[PDB]
Amino acid sequence: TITAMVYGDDAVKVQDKAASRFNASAEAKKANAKVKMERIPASDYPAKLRTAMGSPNAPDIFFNWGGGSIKAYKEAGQLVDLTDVIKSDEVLSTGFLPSVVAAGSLDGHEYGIPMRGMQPVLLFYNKSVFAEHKLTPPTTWDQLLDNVAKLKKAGVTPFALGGVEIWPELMWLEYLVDRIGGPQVFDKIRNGDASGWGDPAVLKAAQTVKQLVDEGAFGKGFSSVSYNNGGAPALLAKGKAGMHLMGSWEYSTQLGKFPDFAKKDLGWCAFPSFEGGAGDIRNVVGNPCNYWSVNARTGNKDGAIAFLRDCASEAYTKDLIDNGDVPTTTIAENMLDSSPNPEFAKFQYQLVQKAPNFTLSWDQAVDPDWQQPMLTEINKLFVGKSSPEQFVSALKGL
Amino acid sequence: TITAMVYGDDAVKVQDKAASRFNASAEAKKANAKVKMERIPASDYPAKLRTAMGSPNAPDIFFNWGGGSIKAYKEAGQLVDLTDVIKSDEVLSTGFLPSVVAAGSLDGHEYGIPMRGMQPVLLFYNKSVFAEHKLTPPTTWDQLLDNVAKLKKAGVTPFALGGVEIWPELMWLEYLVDRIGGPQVFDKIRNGDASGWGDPAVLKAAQTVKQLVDEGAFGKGFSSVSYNNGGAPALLAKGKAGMHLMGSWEYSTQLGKFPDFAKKDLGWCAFPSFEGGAGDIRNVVGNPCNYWSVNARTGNKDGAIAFLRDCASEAYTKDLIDNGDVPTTTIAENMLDSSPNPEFAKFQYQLVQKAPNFTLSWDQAVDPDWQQPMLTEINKLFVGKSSPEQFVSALKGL
Ligand SMILES: O[C@@H]1[C@@H](O)[C@H](O[C@@H]2CO[C@@H](O)[C@H](O)[C@H]2O)OC[C@H]1O
Ligand SMILES: O[C@@H]1[C@@H](O)[C@H](O[C@@H]2CO[C@@H](O)[C@H](O)[C@H]2O)OC[C@H]1O
Repeated sequence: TITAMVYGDDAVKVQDKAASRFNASAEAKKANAKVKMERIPASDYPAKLRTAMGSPNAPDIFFNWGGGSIKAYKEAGQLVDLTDVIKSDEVLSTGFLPSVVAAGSLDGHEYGIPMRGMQPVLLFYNKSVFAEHKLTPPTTWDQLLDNVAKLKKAGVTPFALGGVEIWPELMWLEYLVDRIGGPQVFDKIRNGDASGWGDPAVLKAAQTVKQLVDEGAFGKGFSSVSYNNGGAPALLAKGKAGMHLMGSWEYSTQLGKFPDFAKKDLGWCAFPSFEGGAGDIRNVVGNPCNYWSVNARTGNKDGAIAFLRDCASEAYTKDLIDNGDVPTTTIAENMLDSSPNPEFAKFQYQLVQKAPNFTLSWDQAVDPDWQQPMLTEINKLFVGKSSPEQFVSALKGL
Repeated sequence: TITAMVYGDDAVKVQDKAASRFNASAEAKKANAKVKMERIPASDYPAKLRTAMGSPNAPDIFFNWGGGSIKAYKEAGQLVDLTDVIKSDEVLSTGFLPSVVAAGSLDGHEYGIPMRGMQPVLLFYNKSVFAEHKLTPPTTWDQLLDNVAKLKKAGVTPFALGGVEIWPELMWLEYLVDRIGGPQVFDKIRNGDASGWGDPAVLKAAQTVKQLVDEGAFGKGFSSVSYNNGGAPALLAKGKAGMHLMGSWEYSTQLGKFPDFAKKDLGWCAFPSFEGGAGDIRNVVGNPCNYWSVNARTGNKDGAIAFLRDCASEAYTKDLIDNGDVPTTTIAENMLDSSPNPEFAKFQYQLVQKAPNFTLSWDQAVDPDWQQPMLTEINKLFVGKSSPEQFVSALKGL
């Protein structure tokens, strides 16, 4: 039994389908192995995984985002270096976009096999709401503000926001810092320099966020709305909100929970430009993918590799596409017209392919011991407990 | 039953004696436990420990230096947080100097039990050589360079130096940066800002090292001379070198290897002051102690804790003292009269108690993913492959 610890949101249905398919397979018989999904709820996944990895019953494979989400496990000797496994296995070697495999590497060694869709953060919107108020998707920050003022007036919350998890608030900072100051601002911080939080682009992003909040862009009480229980996506699908800045898994989430809305009334656009900003507007922030990594303590390394091969298969790729995701397998590009929404799938594939920079979600990119302290300070910014200068000063002390 | 992975230099005799004592004690049968030392050679200890921690046979407790030597294991969920264990257990609670327990801590949580001596780096010297050439230990850098010239004139290598391991070279940089720029210089770097390598004090120290190498202060073969096999201590004991900059375990090393020399002819002094420097001249660098940490996977935590209480005992304290170490147990200071050299033991105790700052060895203090590449660059500086400027630029690139 290969245990696979996985992030248990609605998307886990794809991995459930894969465990079933693999378990019934001849490659499985061959390695005398079955996979068992250990589903861990989204809301406390990083802590639960850490506890499990220190336990006698640590998972044989586990779900991650690369970067800071594996750096400690790797430094602690807990991971199998997959570089040679991937190189010598024909299916693994040619199975994924090389850029996505690189995003699951550390120090030039590959530690992840891609296992969900590419996940850039996009601006989604309700096309009904817009049509009713003669709004158009904003190509600039000033137009985004115009849209906020009109929705406010019309009694519609401009943006849905899952304040509870705090990382949905972080998304605003991520795009703002990149648009304003380009990718080198966060690169410096991610590499460990806390002084880097002193960059003027960070302060400008933090002030811009405060203005949005103070001026009602997220309404009142977003700090009590959750993304993970479906609350924030439902605000959008019911036309209680006009827009929603979210990882591209939002489309899948909408399709499964509100299919009528997702089919007819869900729109999308890139995060807008910001006047005077130095960042290339083609840059994206989010998650290049999610990855399986393999525990160095595992007793059936070959069984686990066998299951990992399935991640490159036509059947796995089709299951992702049918879910609303755009997979990172080499065969996916040629299969996008099979998507529930081929225009969206194609918009999303090319947005990522054209991006000069793809910045990993900050709470997954920073060193693990910064992840929570950082989200704590972001929440204090959003609820107005910290001024933008206090926010900067707190982070400089990490 | 409890495996203990330990750094296997000559000092490991004290831990073998502890295992013998514990395994024969009533406390060990009470806790249903025995301990087995898994001795790992000094030269590749951090790598072998990392491989073992990722193995199905990971040790129940293991030797470390605190700081970066545990940061990854802690972040990876591999350690028991000892804070409450320590607080609840009378013997552990009052058994150690609180400053030493703090230096086994991360993020305010205690992960280490002290288990060797306090280990400031000191300048040792051969008193027979110094008497023959009418030298006195240097209190300033100018006196040190006068001593360098006179010892060269006498045909004696001025400093023994174990170039092979590289960290004995690092000691020179550590005290030179601290004396020149103060502890703030390395604090900046340790906390993860690689641009901190650009501080003028780093370049000045690197320049200073180069000058020492170029003028023959370490003679010509030092890159092939080992500390861990005894080669560097032997050069001092035999009077082939006049001085040796080393962690205070050098006293114990000498007493074990060259007892007549250690009894009669070994001198010690603090690292000298430095003209033009800004660092507090009392500051020290080295290891506050070594620690046991406990694997979060351990099946018999109570057996492990019973062995850890021995580290606070009078017997373990006396075994350290008799070895030539100065223990960090609360019972130790009034027992230093039992030391093979009470004068030195007291000197060392006071030097550490008076130091405004005690910087952890850099290769143990920095994040584990910087440790070997930093040592690689220190080596290139000492053997002349990198100029001071190239050394600074390479380290900036970490
Ligand atoms: O920390 C945050 C992650 O929790 C978030 O994770 C994504 C949530 O949706 C799942 O369907 C995706 O697989 C998963 O990657 O990404 C944002 C990050 O800030
Ligand atoms: O990385 C280096 C360590 O290997 C060195 O460790 C000391 C060696 O002597 C042993 O007797 C001590 O217990 C141990 O701490 O410390 C210096 C550091 O740079």
